[PDB]
Amino acid sequence: MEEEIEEAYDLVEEAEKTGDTSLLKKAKELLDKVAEEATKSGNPILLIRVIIILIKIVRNSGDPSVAALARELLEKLEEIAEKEGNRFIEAMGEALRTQIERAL
Amino acid sequence: SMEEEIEEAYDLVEEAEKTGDTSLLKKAKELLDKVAEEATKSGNPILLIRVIIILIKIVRNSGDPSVAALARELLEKLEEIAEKEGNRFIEAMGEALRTQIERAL
Ligand SMILES: c1ccc2[nH]ccc2c1
Repeated sequence: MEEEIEEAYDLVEEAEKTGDTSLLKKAKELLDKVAEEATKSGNPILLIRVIIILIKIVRNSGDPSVAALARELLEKLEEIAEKEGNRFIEAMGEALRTQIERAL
Repeated sequence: SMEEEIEEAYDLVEEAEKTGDTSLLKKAKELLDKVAEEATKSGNPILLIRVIIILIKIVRNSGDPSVAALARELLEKLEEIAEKEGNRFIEAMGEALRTQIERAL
């Protein structure tokens, strides 16, 4: 899913530079598919990548529903980190939680 | 080697904060000095991130300026890796950790 996540990041940047919201629509379709695979495989690193792009979207638009989705995925990430006993992923999750709130 | 030492450093900071024994913070910073140098040579961004996370924890519990100075030096090294690799996700994780450093008292 490396190709899709990098393309999604690219489209988020192009959408903000051009104002073409159809590109943000496409980016979000890519992000949904990556999120679905991350959640189905319990992959915290993929989730972190999705969350990072969602935060970018929230900075650019202030969309509360995108913020809500990012918070949803952060809870899922913290669940995986606690399940696996990885305190560092847990701390990253908390550092990203701060970034969501400051982006609103 | 490095991962074990990192886990021990994190453990010692938790033990220091649990007991109030600041000599364990000292030992953790010693371990982190050694690992920070190893992880910089490995080029492994995860290991750098783990070390920075523990340094942030120590700054909050002690305020030690030299600990914060090391965290900033490693955040610079982490950003160089991100640039070299074209990895915007490492860049974003570095920025998120830098916000935490800049908000310590
Ligand atoms: C991001 C942050 C911390 C981490 N610890 C192990 C993997 C990993 C990824």
